[PDB]
Amino acid sequence: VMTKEEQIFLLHRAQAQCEEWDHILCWVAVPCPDYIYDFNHKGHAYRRCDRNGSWELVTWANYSECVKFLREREVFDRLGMIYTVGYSVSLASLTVAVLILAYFRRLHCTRNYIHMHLFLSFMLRAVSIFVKDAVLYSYAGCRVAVTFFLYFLATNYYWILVEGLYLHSLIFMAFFSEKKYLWGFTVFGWGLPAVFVAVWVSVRATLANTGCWDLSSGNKKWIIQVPILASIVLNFILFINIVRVLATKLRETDTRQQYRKLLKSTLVLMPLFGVHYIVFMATPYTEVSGTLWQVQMHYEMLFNSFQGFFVAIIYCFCNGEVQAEIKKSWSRWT
Amino acid sequence: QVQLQESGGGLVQPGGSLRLSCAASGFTFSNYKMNWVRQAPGKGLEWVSDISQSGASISYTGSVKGRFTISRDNAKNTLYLQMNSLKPEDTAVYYCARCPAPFTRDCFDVTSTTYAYRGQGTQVTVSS
Amino acid sequence: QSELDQLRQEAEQLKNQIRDARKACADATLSQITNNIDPVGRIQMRTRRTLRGHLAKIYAMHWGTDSRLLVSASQDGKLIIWDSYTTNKVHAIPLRSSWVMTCAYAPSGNYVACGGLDNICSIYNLKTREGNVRVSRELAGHTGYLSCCRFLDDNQIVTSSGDTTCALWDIETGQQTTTFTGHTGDVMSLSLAPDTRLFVSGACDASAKLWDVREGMCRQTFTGHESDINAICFFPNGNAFATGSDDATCRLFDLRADQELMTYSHDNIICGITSVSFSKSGRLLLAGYDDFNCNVWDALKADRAGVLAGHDNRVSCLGVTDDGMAVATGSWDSFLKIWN
Amino acid sequence: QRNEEKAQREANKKIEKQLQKDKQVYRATHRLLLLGADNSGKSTIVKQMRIGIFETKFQVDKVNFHMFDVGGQRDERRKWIQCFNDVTAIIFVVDSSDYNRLQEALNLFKSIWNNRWLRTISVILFLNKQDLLAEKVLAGKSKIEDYFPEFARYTTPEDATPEPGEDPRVTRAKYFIRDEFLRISTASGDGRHYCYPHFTCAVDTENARRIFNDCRDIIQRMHLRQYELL
Amino acid sequence: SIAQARKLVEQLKMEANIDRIKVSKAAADLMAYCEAHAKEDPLLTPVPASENPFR
Amino acid sequence: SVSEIQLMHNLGKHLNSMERVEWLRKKLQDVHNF
Repeated sequence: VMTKEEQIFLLHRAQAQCEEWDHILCWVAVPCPDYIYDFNHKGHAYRRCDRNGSWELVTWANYSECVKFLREREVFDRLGMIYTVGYSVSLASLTVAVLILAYFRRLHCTRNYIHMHLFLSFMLRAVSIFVKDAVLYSYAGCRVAVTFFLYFLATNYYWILVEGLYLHSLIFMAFFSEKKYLWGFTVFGWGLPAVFVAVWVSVRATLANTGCWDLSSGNKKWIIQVPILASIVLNFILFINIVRVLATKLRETDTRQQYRKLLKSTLVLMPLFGVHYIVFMATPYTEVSGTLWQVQMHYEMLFNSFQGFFVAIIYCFCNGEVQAEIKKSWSRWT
Repeated sequence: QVQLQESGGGLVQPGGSLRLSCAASGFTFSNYKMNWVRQAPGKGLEWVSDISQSGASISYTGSVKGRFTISRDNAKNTLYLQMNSLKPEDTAVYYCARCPAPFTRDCFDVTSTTYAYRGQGTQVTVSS
Repeated sequence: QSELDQLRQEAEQLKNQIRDARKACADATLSQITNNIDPVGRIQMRTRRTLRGHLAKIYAMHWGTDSRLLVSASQDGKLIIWDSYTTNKVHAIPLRSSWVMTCAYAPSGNYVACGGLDNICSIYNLKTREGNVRVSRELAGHTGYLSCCRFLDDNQIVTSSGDTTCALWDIETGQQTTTFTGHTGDVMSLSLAPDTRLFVSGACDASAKLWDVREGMCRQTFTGHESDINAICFFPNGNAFATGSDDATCRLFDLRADQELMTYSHDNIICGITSVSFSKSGRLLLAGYDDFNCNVWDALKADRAGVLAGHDNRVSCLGVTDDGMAVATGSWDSFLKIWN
Repeated sequence: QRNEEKAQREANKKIEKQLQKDKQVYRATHRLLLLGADNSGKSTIVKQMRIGIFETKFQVDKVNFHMFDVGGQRDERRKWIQCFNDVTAIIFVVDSSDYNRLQEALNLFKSIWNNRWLRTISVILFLNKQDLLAEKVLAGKSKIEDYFPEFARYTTPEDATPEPGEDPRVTRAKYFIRDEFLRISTASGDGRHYCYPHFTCAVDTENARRIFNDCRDIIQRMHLRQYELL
Repeated sequence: SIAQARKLVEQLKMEANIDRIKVSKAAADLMAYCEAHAKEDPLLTPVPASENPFR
Repeated sequence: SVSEIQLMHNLGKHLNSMERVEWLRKKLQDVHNF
């Protein structure tokens, strides 16, 4: 919360007031100065005054009470490693998926058009974290990396909603005019995230401008997460409806065999609908020391990283229709 | 030329037996599914039975089921219909129909009035 | 009874009296005669101008005599007259019957025809004094689906239907003039001779009949196929023709010899031929299989010179331009590609 | 001069505008092929949707259907049936009260289902003339066992819902007939196409909605098949 | 049947009376025509892009 | 809570820690040596 810059400013103000100054306080017991954030403020610093009216030399001073409040390094760096590998293969697999579904004219169905946008959306989320990592862990220079991270993260959590809405509209709308609302989806996938991201930049540039906008400012952090968390509950509701309907379709095509295919179809739908997030959606900012906090971050980073990898394998590599174009172009090329 | 000539057929007592031989020429007998169709007096052509290329898949019309036996011999290009029992209801002329396209399961128009790939046929008469 | 049996033997003895004459006139064979001819080798031909704009499957096409404009028909009631050089849709005629199975471009280019399950070969005038094109007239009178309707002159059109009859019409008054009967099966395709005094017709009875236009008689009948004949076309000189059937073979029959000269069969090929057209020289035969690709046959060696593999569905219609510049190829993927 | 080139290029643009408008209506209309036989009752089926080749135009919930009764042609089908390989569905009508010509319907069903071109088209099977079937079964003069020898070894399926106050002899007769078409359907069906059997009479206030409901189901399942969900 | 049979036997008359020639003298005609007209077919030999309207 | 954003915030606080810590660690060391 209190930046190093603010803490320097507070000491500088105290220095200008003093202008003996010992580099921390203007001088015997002196209450540990309020302007030093990390000091113990119920304690005193001590000096000794001579009978001769000179400060006692070795100048002798005792700040032991002030420093009363003055292990965690290995904890976060565990989380860093698990996703960097995960998002690496996610970027490697997805870049293949977009190029395969680029120059194949026969694969340009409006379904594969949403797949292009979701793959492209996972590109940005897989690189904007690397840019954020490079900028921060490796002054508007920094604030663009944070702001592009929030936008390229909101789009991936709305482009999963767009794709789940598209599959849900194909089923629950009787002969859904797919091409009529195709334009509306693409504006909602990319444009709607920018509505609140820009609003969050508005509220975090004119009211709480301190540092690189990388610290919580109370309710100001809900301008991004709440609208993202509205596409995790909504996508879970769509996934419940679609799995409900696919059960009905298998029921009226056998019982146990249909029950099986139902499980197989549900497992390949989980990556695309992103029903991973609903597990720890409700979790608020818990203490890092919490047992809950450690497990849900280890889960989340290990699953979001390969979510792009799982989607690319399921929906672009082990796809019957897509492999048909490769084998036809395999004959025409060899 | 695609020709189908049928043998057998004749007067027979009820509950007797008779064997019909259909000789094929001018095509590879081995590829086309065959058929037997009969036309009762003052009645449309009815499908009786069919046999696949390898003889594995055999069907019957139900009114004759398990009494008529159909077999084919790709070596001599000959199609058979072994009649075990002869109900008086099956008094009709028997044609040796051939499916139109070679390597397909579908067998359209074998019961058409004017089908091209159906033999002249032999009249099978059952009476006392 | 006895009278009917006499006619059966009398007619059958004529077949025995012809087949011996046919085998007698077989001293040599086309295969051994051309054993030493320099092979064509490999014919490689690549797509030049893919034509797009058909909603539904393309069922048939026809080239203009100017070798530049082609007309195509698709099962959505659209006759589009394409410009092959520039890929520009000159006309898009809306049809009363969404189900059309054939179309022909007049040699003068003034008219175009089409018919299908409507049982009528409609004629569309392209030189109407007003903006658009209309229906010139309806040639009603057939009973079956129109399978192929080619043009003799601006006022004579020859049509074949599913009722086993080829008909020659007169557009000026729209009454059928000459009716060709003799087929025992649905007629699928025609071919006009280069001299236009004859035309051969292939039906769904493995028999191709040569007809005389001015006389209305079938002077000769070619048998030797094993299944429905789906396409037929004369040799460029008009002294021979070739057929494609559902038994996945192509056969070239000689009019003067009266017997089949040579068959174009391959062990790998088990799909019916849908379209056949000779090259301009007659040295190549182009056959459009429903195995999703066309094969360019050496017309005097039965060797696959090449394959036109570029379609995502059944090859419907195939054609070659008069000058023999390029080969169009419609399909059921609604895309009409041009090869060269 | 290139003045003629401009005129051709703008005529192609004018053509393309009309083609786009015709594409919207073409995709918004479902085309159905209405098969059946001489006594099947396709004639009285089209009277419900009235509210050479013959087309019937009707809409259910503002969705246009085209139904084609191919009536002008001969008894040979093997070459005009290939035209309808793009239709949404085949409306197949069967006379359930004529057991002699019931086997003909089963053979026609088999040839349609296993056709190289129609192996992707679902069938909305209609067993018309259910009213005549009720009286014929209760008459007892005609026996199914006379035509179908396996009717003796057949029991009314557990998953069968008889009409209110219905004789159970009729229910066993109805569902044996139905199962005969479904027996063919499942023998070679690979999820590419599905059969939708229905029991209708000549006096129904329905079969517009039944087709609409079955058409929506056919359209639903192609989406899922594309998604590899089914 | 009798009516058509007397016509069909008549039909095969005209077919039986055609003047057949040996294919040695008939297959050579397609052999000879395919050689003379080979030079003018722009599929049997590739056509240069200048003369080709489609390239 | 989106975990990735939460963890951004958390590593922010974590830096705040060692960073501000070292700052004074140096400042009060100055003061003592003085």
